[PDB]
Amino acid sequence: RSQLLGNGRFCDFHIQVPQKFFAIRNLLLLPGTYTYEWSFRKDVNMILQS
Amino acid sequence: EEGRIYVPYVTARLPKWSGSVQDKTGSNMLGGVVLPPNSQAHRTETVGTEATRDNLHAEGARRPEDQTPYMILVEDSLGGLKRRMDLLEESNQQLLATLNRLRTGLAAYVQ
Amino acid sequence: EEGRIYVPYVTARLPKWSGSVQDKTGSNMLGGVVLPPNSQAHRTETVGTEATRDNLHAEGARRPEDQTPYMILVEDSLGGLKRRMDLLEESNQQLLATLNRLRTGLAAYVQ
Amino acid sequence: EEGRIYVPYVTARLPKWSGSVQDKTGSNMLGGVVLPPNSQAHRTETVGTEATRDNLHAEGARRPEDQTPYMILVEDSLGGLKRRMDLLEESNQQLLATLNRLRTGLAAYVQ
Amino acid sequence: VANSDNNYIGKGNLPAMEINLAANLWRSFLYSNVALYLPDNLKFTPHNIQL
Amino acid sequence: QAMDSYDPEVRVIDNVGVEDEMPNYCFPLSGVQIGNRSHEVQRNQQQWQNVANSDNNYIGKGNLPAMEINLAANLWRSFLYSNVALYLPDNLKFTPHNIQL
Amino acid sequence: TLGNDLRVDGATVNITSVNLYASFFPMSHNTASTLEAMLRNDTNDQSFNDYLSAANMLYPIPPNATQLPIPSRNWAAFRGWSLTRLKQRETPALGSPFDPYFTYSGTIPYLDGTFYLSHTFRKVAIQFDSSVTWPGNDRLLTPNEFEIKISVDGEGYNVAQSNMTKDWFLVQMLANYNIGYQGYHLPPDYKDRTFSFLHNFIPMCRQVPNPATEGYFGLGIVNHRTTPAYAPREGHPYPQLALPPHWDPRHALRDPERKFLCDRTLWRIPFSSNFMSMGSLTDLGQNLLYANAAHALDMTFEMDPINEPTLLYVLFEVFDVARVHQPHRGVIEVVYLRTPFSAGN
Amino acid sequence: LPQWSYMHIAGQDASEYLSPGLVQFAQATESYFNIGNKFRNPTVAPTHDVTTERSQRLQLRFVPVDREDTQYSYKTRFQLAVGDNRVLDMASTYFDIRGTLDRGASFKPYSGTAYNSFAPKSAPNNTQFRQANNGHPAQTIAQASYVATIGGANNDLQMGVDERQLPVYANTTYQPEPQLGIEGWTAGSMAVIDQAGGRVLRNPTQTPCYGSYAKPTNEHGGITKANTQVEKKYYRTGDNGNPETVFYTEEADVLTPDTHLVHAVPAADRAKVEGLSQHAAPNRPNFIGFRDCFVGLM
Amino acid sequence: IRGTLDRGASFKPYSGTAYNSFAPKSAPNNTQFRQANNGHPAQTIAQASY
Amino acid sequence: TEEADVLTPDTHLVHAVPAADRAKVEGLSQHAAPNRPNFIGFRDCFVGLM
Amino acid sequence: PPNTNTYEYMNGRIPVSGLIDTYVNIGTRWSPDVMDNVNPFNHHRNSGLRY
Repeated sequence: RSQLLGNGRFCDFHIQVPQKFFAIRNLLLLPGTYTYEWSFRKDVNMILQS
Repeated sequence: EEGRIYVPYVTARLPKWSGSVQDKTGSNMLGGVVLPPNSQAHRTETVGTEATRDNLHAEGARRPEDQTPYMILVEDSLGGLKRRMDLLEESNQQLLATLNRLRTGLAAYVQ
Repeated sequence: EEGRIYVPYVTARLPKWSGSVQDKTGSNMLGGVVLPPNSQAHRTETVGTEATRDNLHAEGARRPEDQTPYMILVEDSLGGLKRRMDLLEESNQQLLATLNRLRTGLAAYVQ
Repeated sequence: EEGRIYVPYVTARLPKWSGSVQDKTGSNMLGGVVLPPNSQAHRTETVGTEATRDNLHAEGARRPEDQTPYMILVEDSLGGLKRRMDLLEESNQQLLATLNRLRTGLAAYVQ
Repeated sequence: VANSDNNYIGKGNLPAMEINLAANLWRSFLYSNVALYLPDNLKFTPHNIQL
Repeated sequence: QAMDSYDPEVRVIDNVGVEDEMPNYCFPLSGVQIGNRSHEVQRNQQQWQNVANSDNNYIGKGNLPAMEINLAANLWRSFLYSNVALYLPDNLKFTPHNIQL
Repeated sequence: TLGNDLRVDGATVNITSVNLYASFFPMSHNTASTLEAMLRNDTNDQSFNDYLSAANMLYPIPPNATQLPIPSRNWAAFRGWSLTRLKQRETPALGSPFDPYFTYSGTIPYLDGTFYLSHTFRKVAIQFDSSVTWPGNDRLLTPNEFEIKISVDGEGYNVAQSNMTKDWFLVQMLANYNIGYQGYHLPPDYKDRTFSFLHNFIPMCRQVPNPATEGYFGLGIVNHRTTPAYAPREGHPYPQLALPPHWDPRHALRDPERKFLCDRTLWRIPFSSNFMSMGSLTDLGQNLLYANAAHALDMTFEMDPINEPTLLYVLFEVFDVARVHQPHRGVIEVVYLRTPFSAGN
Repeated sequence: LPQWSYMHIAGQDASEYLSPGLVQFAQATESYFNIGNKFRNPTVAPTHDVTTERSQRLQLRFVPVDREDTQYSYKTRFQLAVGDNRVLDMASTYFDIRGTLDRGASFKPYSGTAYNSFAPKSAPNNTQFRQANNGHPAQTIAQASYVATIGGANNDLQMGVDERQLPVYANTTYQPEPQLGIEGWTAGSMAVIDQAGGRVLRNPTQTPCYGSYAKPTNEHGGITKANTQVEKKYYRTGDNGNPETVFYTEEADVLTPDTHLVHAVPAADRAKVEGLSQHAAPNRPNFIGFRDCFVGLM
Repeated sequence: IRGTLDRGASFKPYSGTAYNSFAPKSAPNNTQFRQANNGHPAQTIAQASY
Repeated sequence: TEEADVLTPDTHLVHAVPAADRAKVEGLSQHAAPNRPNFIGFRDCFVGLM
Repeated sequence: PPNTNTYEYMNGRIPVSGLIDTYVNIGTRWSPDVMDNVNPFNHHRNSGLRY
């Protein structure tokens, strides 16, 4: 996981994050128009691991 | 050399993408320099290439107004051959200058 | 150089008009001289080109007997590269000759 | 050089037979040198070319380990021009060394 | 013997030094993989250093 | 439920090699092998004089002193001995001198 | 292990005897004759298909180039493409009894299945009749051509954490495992074999010290020291300057970099509308069995340049089926049919 | 086409174009004499009512309609329109996040060190050490590796010969290269080397050789503080003779970005003596990276 | 297929050496070396062991 | 002191002193390196034999 | 020998220093840039070829 985004103090990350909610991750969405607002955590301890 | 008919083949249509000319330096949106598509620098993906005026690649010039438009990257190519030609002509000029100064020194020693 | 397959493309049929070969001096009906179909003397159309033995252009020898069959055009081409090779070799020979003359002069001065 | 767009033509299929590369030195069945198909040693047949280690042609090296993989033929080619460039550069280096020796000798003679 | 004084003969076996590679590598692995990860109260801070 | 099982590299020894292409070069704790001392010297007018009270230098000319190991070969021979020679049949082994069994 | 010419190295092989060992199942002659009579029937011929059913088309690449191949006729029952780069030094001329100009031992990529150069492809353009691009329905994220790699990535068109683009990743996932539309899950073990995509897809990421930094110095290969006193070594213990630090408060700025590496992969571009493999005959291919028209194909490959003279190995895939007919007692009539690329004269 | 049916490309399944007797025989003798692999099945894909063929996309990118970036959370709002006939499953629709992240001084992606991994841990890096009294000139420990005749102006090193048969003297910035010199064990042990050269740290921080990193200050590999001169010192092991060793003492900002100190001497007497015995240690690799399956990111 | 093949002098089934692996790479093998004058008797780098 | 036709069948010379000044002093500093392994064998699944 | 395809030539050549060592690309798995277009299967530790 650490080598995927490289070494070095600074880095640029291009990641894909999935949907993990049970009622959504497998939902077959029918035609329409839906708002899909989500909030992403910015807490450094929770995002990163050492 | 003698029986040369330039474009004797059938030309293929020009590709519609960017990066066709073999040795041609370009620029990004903020100035900068991008190496020719045949350089040993597009084998990877430097993410910060865009949105910067400076050259993040080791190869090529550092400042955009100092990089020549056509830069030689293959020694086997005609550009490399012409570069060797210029270097050897400069070498002949240097040897001629050295011989001339040596001749003046010999003349001064004689007189 | 390495792994070169000569004529690796599909060749187009030879054109049936007069001027197809590159950098090849021709002649007119009266035994004159006409420039190859690459010189800047064919952008226009001189009137009396096909009516006199002497050439009315500027580039090219004044007489058909004094003109080489294949003229060297476009200095960036292989012919220009070979001509530059010959010039450099002649300059090197001249430098060697003058160095030898200086060496013989020094040897004479030793005695 | 400018706008090279290397390989602008359409590439024909690679021939399935042997002898497509212009200047590779090949190898014999028992181990040897076989002249490249571009060479003039293939205009006829030699009976003992196969089942024989040592070369049977004027061109090439007598031992298979003394032959460069890419023999240079036809001086008009890029390989021949590069070889003549290397020879001229070596001659220039020899002239520089001779001039250096003459300068050292002159300095010793003076003082 | 005349003008022969540059011999470099040293009697006896070659002087060497034993290493014990196997135990050395095992101790290196064991230390660097357990002792460093021992909890803080077991570890101690060296003298003349600040943390 | 732990079957007896030989190691497929000791039952069938495969001398693939040792690839000991580079040296090992154990080096002394001190960088320069502290030995005889030397005196700092400066050029006064035309000849060399010792610099005042500077005689604790530890300069030793030349390359570092070191001893080769051949780590790969040592490890391979240790493996091969300890895993095959000690298990060789008893008729091919000998008791050491001055040892009673 | 080294690609040295074994002919000039004094290597020879001498064959003394050659035999073949047939194995016969002992079966009672009554049922053996029954099976023989049943298999001699005209309706019980045995049909076999080549696994790599394709018409291999080797195309030479001069060094530092991009290439333009073109076929010019019918494509009934087409199945798909598969493209891979090989070095010409390592590809023999197996269309001749003997190849003097091979002079290379070691792995032969063309006829061994060892494709280490599949990562040097930038983008592939496919066009029919010089007017229509094949997957032209705004199907891909870049409609005009497939884009295997992007070297700038101005937009967010990059997949996983590597150099390869999202559209090409989806194309490969559908071509090999049928996974793209219903999410991206790791395929089961039995479907992930050696000649597959994710078994060889290795993303890598290195970060360089940003040579544009003020005070940065680009050192040569001769002035680049570490462990100067420790080749039989020599020197003196001195501070070093190799590998400028990337972490720690002293970092000299940063510049990351990403690239991927596939070592035994054939880039598959299936001839299907949705890029899946719902059968041997694709959705297309049998959409052209009407023989309405024959379309010329113009393909374009932009690829990373390497100095060695190399070759492209496109495998126009097809149906290579042979049906053996044994009418009576020791005579075999075998009929072949390669439908998209026939050989009947 | 009849040709495909004849070749079984698209004709019919084997169990229903073979003879019934042969099918029964193959089914019976399946354990011992397998016959199934000798016959082909068409496996034809559907040709209609499977794909739209009406010029629609496969990948769609939905830029956020609105966004807010609080110093604790980052909320993005997307509106996604599911066509008019097409249907997707939300097993797709991964969130593509681009940005820059710093991993801090605590980052350490490797065990051991990276600058003098081959050096002894307690060895000195050619450090010039002060005497006990601190009034006497500091003595040196450096070892002269490069050998050359010493002569000419200010007694530089004989690096080589230029185009003329004349001496070339070392450029003070980098020329006394710590990597060039005696190659081969005979020189210095059997044969006697008369003169040798080296490079010394002057006014240093007394760091062990293990880390001993210094950023370059010229495009030749040399290290020296800006606006700081380099001066040479001469040494000999005898008395009243031509000096044997020449050292180019330079002062550089030698840092240890990689390792830390174990058994560090107090700073009062660190630089003079017995601070040479400091031994550095690797820096406890950290390996800071993203969480498993990007857990905790939402 | 049965036969005999000589696979050439280029063959080397193993990495490293097989004869004197433990020996230091630059160490001489107890040989005699000549002097600069070459008229002097050749000295030895030998080592008496028995 | 005996004469033997010692040779290197496993190793090749890297950093070899000139042949003229080889038997004398500083010809002892030559350090050999093992040859690169070759591993000549039959092709996978006897590919190319047919 | 001038023949670059000979075992003697490709054996008696030593790599330059600085390209590969125990400091380059530290902390990441990243194949060397100048060793991407070279057969990974032409290696002495190719287990299939060894067997």
